[PDB]
Amino acid sequence: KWHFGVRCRGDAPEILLAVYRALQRAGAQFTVPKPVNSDMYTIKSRWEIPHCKREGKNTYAYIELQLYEVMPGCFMLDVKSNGYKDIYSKSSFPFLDLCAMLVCKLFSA
Amino acid sequence: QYSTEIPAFLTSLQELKLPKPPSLPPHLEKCILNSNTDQSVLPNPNHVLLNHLAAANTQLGVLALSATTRYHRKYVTTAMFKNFD
Amino acid sequence: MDVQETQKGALKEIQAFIRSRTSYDVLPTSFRLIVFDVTLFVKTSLSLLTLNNIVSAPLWDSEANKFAGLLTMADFVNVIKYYYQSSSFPEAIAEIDKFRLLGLREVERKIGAIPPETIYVHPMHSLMDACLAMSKSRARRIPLIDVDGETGSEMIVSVLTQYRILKFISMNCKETAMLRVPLNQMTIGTWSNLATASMETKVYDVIKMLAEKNISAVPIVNSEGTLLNVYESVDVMHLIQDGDYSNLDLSVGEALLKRPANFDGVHTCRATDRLDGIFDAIKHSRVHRLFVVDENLKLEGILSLADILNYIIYD
Ligand SMILES: NC(=O)c1ncn([C@@H]2O[C@H](COP(=O)(O)O)[C@@H](O)[C@H]2O)c1N
Repeated sequence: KWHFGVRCRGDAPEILLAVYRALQRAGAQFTVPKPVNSDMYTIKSRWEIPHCKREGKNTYAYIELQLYEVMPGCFMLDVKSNGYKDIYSKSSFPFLDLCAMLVCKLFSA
Repeated sequence: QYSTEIPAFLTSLQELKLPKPPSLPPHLEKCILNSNTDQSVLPNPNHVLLNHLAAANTQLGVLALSATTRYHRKYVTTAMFKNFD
Repeated sequence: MDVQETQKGALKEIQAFIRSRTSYDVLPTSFRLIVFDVTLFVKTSLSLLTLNNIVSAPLWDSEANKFAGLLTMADFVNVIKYYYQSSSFPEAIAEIDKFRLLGLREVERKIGAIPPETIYVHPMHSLMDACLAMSKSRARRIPLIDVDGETGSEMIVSVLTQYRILKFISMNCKETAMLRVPLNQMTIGTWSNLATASMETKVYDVIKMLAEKNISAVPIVNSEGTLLNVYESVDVMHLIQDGDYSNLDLSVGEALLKRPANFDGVHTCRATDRLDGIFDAIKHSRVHRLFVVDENLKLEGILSLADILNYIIYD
């Protein structure tokens, strides 16, 4: 039953677009493929942590997303955490809480 | 370096014969939560998997989410049961 | 020098030991932690406890990223008993299936069952701090919560349960072996006025024995007075996980019939016996309480895990 990231099947950049549109909806900002005049499936999203925003803090959470082929037609959207960060100067939350957000978004397109 | 607008090239369809994503490496094949190896004790977590999302179906209408994460020198894999709305 | 003084000194060591260790030193080197979102419906949570084999889950308020209390089996024990003593309507009880955890805890706040103070210790503070709380209250488990600096988020590290610290000190202390003073020479456990039940007893009448007495379990005795079994409060999960709240109208016998084989057991000892032995118990078997009996398994008393943690924690 337990397996990394979120399963997805279909067309290479059709899920990548799914994954882009889902990111917009949550608010998270994201990096964009730089065409060379494959890494386009490596997205670095910067999410605003809502339990900080509404308090006033500008602390963000940083989530890289990776897509892999698992077998022909079948893919995994891996989702890693690169920690959290304030503007001025570990744990699985808000990270798990935001994967919750993203996954809800992916599923309701 | 972060953008809020959805990237254009995707919209308009099968555009250039686009570059393929990488295949799944053996490291993300096996998730330690598949283990009855005290039934909270887990196998030592991988060095590299730390901070990677894991998911499972519940048959119950909820999302099950987990990550393993370090805490000082011991490891905490934490499983989340949570609604959709 | 002697038995009553070798024990007095070994006692002196095992306390000193636990001031010197953190709650953290107790947790496995690598372990899981199930968490329930406080917005979960009750039915769901109960299915999730059964399916994961667990009797408890710490609660996450994902909204403010805080810990919204602890879901033990005591919650269900407290609502039904209230519903039974307050409602003129026997079926009113089935209504706690609409409720989300949040809303069950709201009923529990109102009744005075759930303290306003949400109880917690920091993991890197002494193991003592976990013992004194659980003891000052009669809780039988305690959350270890730290707070993430860069976010103000509450990192929920683990849950620490009487048995696991008692299993811990059993294993990591030689002095458990030097505790050879028999129970009949100690001021420990309950010996007069035990709450009991027979198979013919109704389950709703056990479970409130549980609430009122504030006890984890009730033993089941026969007419000759001999111990047969125990209806635990965790046994309540196995009665309502199907959302048939009228299984609370069964006899204990009828109820125990539905109990599955995944059962830690009913543990005994002579009043002659001593602590050194019950530590050997809790070191290997999953013990939760010892029942003092005699020649013919007649019940003479109850030595409980808190009974023993508190005997050793207090100077
Ligand atoms: N059947 C009983 O009366 C009974 N069961 C437990 N107890 C006592 O009540 C206290 C709480 O027990 P526990 O924490 O195991 O629920 C302990 O001091 C224990 O000796 C009782 N008196």
